[PDB]
Amino acid sequence: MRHRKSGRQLNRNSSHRQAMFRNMAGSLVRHEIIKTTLPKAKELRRVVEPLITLAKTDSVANRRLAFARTRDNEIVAKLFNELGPRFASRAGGYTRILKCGFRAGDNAPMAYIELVDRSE
Amino acid sequence: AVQQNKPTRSKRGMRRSHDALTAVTSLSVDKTSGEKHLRHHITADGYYRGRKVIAK
Amino acid sequence: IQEQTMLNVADNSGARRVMCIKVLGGSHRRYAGVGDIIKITIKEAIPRGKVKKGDVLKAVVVRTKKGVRRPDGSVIRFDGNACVLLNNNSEQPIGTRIFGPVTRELRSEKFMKIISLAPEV
Amino acid sequence: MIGLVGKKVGMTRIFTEDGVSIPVTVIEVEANRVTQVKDLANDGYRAIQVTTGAKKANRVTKPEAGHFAKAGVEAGRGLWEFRLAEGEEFTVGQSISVELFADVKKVDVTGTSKGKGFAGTVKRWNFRTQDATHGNSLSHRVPGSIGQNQTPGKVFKGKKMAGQMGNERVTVQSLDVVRVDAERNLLLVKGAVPGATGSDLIVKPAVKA
Amino acid sequence: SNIIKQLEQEQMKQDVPSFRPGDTVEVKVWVVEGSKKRLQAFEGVVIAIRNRGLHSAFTVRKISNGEGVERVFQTHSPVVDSISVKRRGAVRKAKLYYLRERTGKAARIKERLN
RNA sequence: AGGACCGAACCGACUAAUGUUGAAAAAUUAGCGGAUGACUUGUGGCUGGGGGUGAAAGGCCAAUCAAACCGGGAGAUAGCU
RNA sequence: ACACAGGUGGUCAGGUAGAGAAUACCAAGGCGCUUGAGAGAACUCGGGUGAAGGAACUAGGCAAAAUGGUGCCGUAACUUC
RNA sequence: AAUUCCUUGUCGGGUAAGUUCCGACCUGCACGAAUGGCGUAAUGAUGGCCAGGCUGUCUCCACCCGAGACUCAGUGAAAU
RNA sequence: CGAUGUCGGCUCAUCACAUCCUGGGGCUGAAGUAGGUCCCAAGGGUAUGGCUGUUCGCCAUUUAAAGUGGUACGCGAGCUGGGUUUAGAACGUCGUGAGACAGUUCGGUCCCUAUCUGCCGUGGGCGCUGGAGAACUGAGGGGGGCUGCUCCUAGUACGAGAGGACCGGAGUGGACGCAUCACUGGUGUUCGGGUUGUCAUGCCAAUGGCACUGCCCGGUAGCUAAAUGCGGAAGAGAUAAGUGCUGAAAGCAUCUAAGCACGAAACUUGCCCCGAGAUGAGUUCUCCCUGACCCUUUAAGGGUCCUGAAGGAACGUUGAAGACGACGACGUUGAUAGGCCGGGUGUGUAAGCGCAGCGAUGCGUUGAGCUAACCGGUACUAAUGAACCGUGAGGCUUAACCU
Repeated sequence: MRHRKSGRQLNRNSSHRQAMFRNMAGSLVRHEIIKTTLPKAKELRRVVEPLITLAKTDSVANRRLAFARTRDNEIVAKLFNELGPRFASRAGGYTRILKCGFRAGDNAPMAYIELVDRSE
Repeated sequence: AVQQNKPTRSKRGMRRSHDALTAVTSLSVDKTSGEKHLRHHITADGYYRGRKVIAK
Repeated sequence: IQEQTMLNVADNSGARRVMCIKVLGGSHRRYAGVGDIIKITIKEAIPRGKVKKGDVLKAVVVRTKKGVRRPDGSVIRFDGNACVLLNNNSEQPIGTRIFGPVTRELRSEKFMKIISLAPEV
Repeated sequence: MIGLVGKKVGMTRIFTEDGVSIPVTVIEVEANRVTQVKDLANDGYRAIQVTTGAKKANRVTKPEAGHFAKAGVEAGRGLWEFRLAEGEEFTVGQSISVELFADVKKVDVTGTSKGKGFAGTVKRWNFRTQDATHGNSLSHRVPGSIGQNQTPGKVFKGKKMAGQMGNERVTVQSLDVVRVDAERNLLLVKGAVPGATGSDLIVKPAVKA
Repeated sequence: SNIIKQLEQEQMKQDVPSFRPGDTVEVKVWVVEGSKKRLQAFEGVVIAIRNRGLHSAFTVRKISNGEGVERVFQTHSPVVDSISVKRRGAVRKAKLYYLRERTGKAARIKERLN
C-alpha cells in the first residue's frame, strides 16, 4: 500500500493542493487564527512552520524563497518583520490546533489552527 | 443480479441488527466553566480546558 | 538472451546478425545470460564465410546488455548482445578470431578455447 | 534444542576477505529471561517461557506484574515458548543469551510477514492477467472462471481468490549464521528474514539441518 | 539505526580517493585465473554515487575493443585494491548517461575544483 | 485552370475504448474522409399511402415502413393458448 | 420527459508567438459546471514512466508507441507523360 | 481464380518451420468476350502478404497521477 | 420452444487411471548401453513457435515428459468474437423468375448495480457457569511433494571390438513457491536542475501560474523483479506389485493355512501454516472483589442504600497495521505524530556582490543553495482530570483429604 509515506492527497491534484496550501498559509499569516477542516489544518502545520523558520533568518535570499512560496509580499513583510522575531527564542511549535464541532451541510470535523503567540 | 424470492421482514431485521447508532456515553465538564462538551473539543463557549482559547 | 532476440556475432566466420530461436536446457527456459548455449538462425551473412544465410546451429553468448554479476556485488554491462557460433554436433567454435571482450564466466573447456583467442577478458 | 527471541534491525553486507559480499540481516537479541518452566506433571508437555526487552511499568498490568514477579522480576515486551525434550533450564534469566548460537551453523528464523492488505489474485497468487488490448471489456486483472458449470454446482472450498495478503507467521528455514556477537547482543544470519525492522523474530536451530 | 553502521564503520576502508563524475579513473581489481592472483587495470569515465556508507558503488565506462563496457564496483570491496584519478573532468551532472551512450564525444578537463 | 494538394470553420461517420436501468430512445473521448464543389446551409413552397421520393439500401415518408398515422366496418376471424 | 455532456441560421474578431478563423498563454467580458468531508484496499475508467527482448501477443500490429515544421541537396519501377 | 469438390493440387520464392501470399503448370467438378474478356498510370478510412522503424501487444508485469469503489453526513431509485 | 447461448482461443481449475516422465518389480529371442511386454502406483510435473477461425494435423527447435479422458464436446450474470447462423454485395452452379447452396468471398450492436447457495478475506453478539491479563496442548484442516546435467566410484563390472553400467557419494542448473530491499534496477506528477511559448509580481534581476508533471535530465523513502536468500528432502510405521525363511494339509513339493522377514515419490508421520464455537467448548500461570438490609408463590427470587475492584471500552496523537471494523505504539510518570536541530541522501557551484568581455556568457565567493517519506536527538504544538462499562467470594448432587 502506502508504507512509510507522508502527506495527504486531500481528494485534489497536486497543483490544487499547492495553491490551496499557499492561500491557507497566507490567510493564517494575515488573520493569526483560521477555521478549516482537520486534515487541512494538519497539513497546514507542515506548510506554515517551515515558512516561519525561514522568516527567522533575515536575508534577501530567504525573502525571495518565502516569496516563491505564498506569492504575497504583504505576507512576506508581516512574516519576516513580525513572525520569527516573535518566535525567535521558540524552537518549533508555532501553530496550535484545537478541534471544534462539525459543519452543517456535511459533517466535516472542523478545527481552529492558530499561532501560539497571538497579538489579539 | 435480481432476487428469486422476496426477503422477509425477519431477514430485514437481522440485516438491520448492526445498523444501530452508538451514543457518546461520556461528556466532559470543563474547569473554568461548568458547561459540558465533547472530549478534546472546544466547549462552544470559546473555552478549552485551560482558558477561553477562542473569543468567538 | 530470449527467443526472437537478434544478436551480433563475435567471431569472423559466424556472420553479422543472428536471431535466437531457442534457449537450451530446461523445460520452459526463458532467458540465457552468458555461459549457456542457444539455438540460432542466420539472418545476415557475409559472402565469404562457411556460414550461410538461414542455417540453424548453436551459439554461446559472449556479451549481454544486462550483463553478469560478480560475487563481490559488481556487474559488467555491455552495449549490445554478442555470440560465438558453435558447431551443431561437436559444439566447437567455428571462426578463427573472436572480436571484442569475452567475460570470465566462459571459463570451462570449449569456452576456455574461446578465451585462448579472445583479446580481452 | 531451544531458541530465543530477537528483533529485526535491518539488512547489511559482510565483505569477506575473498570478496564474497555475503548479504546478512542483523537480529538484536537481548538477554532472554526464562519466566516459567513447564513440566510433564503440571502440564502435558515440557517447555520454557521466555521474555525479552523491557516495558514502562504503566502498560504492565497487575497480572503481568504478578507473573513477572513470580521467581525473578523484570518486565518484558512479551512472552514466548520453546519446546524441549532433553534440556533442563532454570527459572532465572540468561546472562549472555546469544552465545548458545555460536556453535550452530544453520538456524531457522520465524517472524511476521509484512501486510500487503486486501490484495488481488495477481498479487496474492501468480495469476495471469488477461489481454490488455484485443477487446477485453473490463476484464484485465479480474479472476477468470471460478468453477465448472452445473455438475459441481458450487465453488470448491480451496479456491484461490482475492483477499488479505500479509500479516502471517512465516517461517524461513536453513539460514547460515556468519557472526555471533556476545557483547553487541547481535546474531547475523544470511539473507532474507520475514518482517519489517522492529518486528519480533524467533530464531531456532534448523529442523532440516 | 545506530546498531547498523557500527559494523559498517569497521568495514570501510579509508584509502578511497575523491572522485567526481567525468573523471577518467583507473581501477585496479583482483582477478584469480588459477592458483595465482593478479591485478587487472580498468580505466574509464566515472558515473558515480555519493557515499551511501558501505553500499557505495561507482560506475565507470571503457570502450575496450570497439565495444563500450560499463562496470560498477563497490568502493569498499576487497577486490578493488587501489583507484587512481588520472585526468579530471568538468561536467555539470551527477549522472552522465546521455554523455556515455554517444561515441566520439569527450569531456573537457578542469584545472581546479573538479 | 482544376468534381487539383495540405489543412481550420462547415459537412460526414472508418477504427478502438467507455456507456448499455446511459449525461444521450445511437452519444462522448482519441485518431479518421471531403473541405471551390455531383459542396454545404437558412427561409418559404411542391410531390400522399399499392401512393410519393430514391447517385437503389426495401432506404425515407414526424424516435413507426416488404405498404404511414387517425377514425370507422369492428366485439373481423382465431379448429390455438 | 429533466436546471438533459446532443441539435440550433447570421453578425464582431484585441495582444504575443504563429501562414492561419489552428495552437499555447492572455485582454474587454463571463465563469468555478447545485452534494460535500475523509482514507489512499481489491477491481474498473482516463493518463505517465519502464531493466532486457522487440510482434514471440493475436483472427488480424486491434490498441499504444513511432515520424511530423521551414530552407537546401537528392529521389526508383512504372506512366495516360 | 471474389469462380477449383478432391485440395493443405504439384513445382519454385520468401520463413528455422508458410492450409494464407507471390510466380508458374493446366487435371476449367462448374472462366470467357458489353449479363462484357484481358491489361493498366493515378486514386481507395477497400481485401490479402512481407520488410524497416517503433513500442506493455507480449515474455511478465511493476510503480505512480487523477475519477469512482470504501467510511461519514444530506437526498434517495431499479429490474425481480 | 411464456428462450437451457453454438465451435475455437484467454483466465481459472478439479476428478478418473485405461501412466507420457519420475518411482518399485516379473519375463525376455534381457552381455552392457539401450530396449520390448506385463504388474503396482495419481505425489508432483507434463513445451515454444510457422500455417489455418480451427479441436485436429503437418513442420521447426527443445524436454525427463510434451498422457488419455470426465466435468452443459468444464468455464460467454468471467473475456473475445476469427468460425457458424439475420439484414448489403459478388463469383461458380441451379431456376423462366422471385430466390437458393453442408460452395466460396468482403462487411456486420455480445446488457445486468449480486437477494439466496457457494467460495475469498475481515468483524459484531453470545456461549464456554465469578470477572479479567496472557502463554499454550492439539481433535481436526490446509500447504509442499517435480527434476536435468557434470565429476568420483570407473573407462570398473560386462563385452571379440565398438561401447559401457548397477549400487553409493558431490557440485551446479531449469520450472515452481515463500520471504526480503543489503546489492543490480524500475517507478518515484510531494526532491533538485536545464529549457521553450505566454501572463503576472511597477521595472532590471529573481520568482510564480498555465501549456500531459509543458518537455526533459537525474533521484530519497515506500512498493517491486529482472535482484537476493531459502525450500520441498533425510529418517520412521504400515503396505501395493514382487522376492523370500520355516511349514503341513498332500510322508514329497509349496511365500501361507499357524508363524516370521524385506518391499514404492502412493497411505500415516516427519517439514510449514490455521487451529478449544474441539458445545467433547480443554490445560497452565497471574491478578481482583470477602457491606448493611426490606418484600415475598418461597422446584425460587425481586427491590433500596453504600461500594465499583482487576481489567476493558470511549476520546486523542498514530504505525513498515488497515476498505470499515480489527491489530500494534503512545497519552505530560511522555518521544505517539507534527515542528525544530544535527547528519545522511539526491540534484549539481543558489541569490547578492565583485572581475574580464562589445555582448551572449565565463570566473571568484562556492561542492554553493535547496532537499521528502530516512537516521540520531529535543517537550515547542497536540495527545486534558475526569467521565462510562465491568461488582461485592461466585449453583446442585456424589465421592476423597481433613475437621
